[PDB]
Amino acid sequence: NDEEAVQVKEQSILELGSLLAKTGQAAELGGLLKYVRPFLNSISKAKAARLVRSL
Repeated sequence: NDEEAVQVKEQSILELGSLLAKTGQAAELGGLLKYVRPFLNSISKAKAARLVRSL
């Protein structure tokens, strides 16, 4: 279903954000929170707020 695609997409956001945190990227990782702005509206505010606090 779509929930699994959102789950693997979120773990791909933690994965790509982890690799960008390992490579020492600042503008890309800082702009990723602005890039995932429309994606956070497709799910609840709990996982969105937890992702904003995590990143």
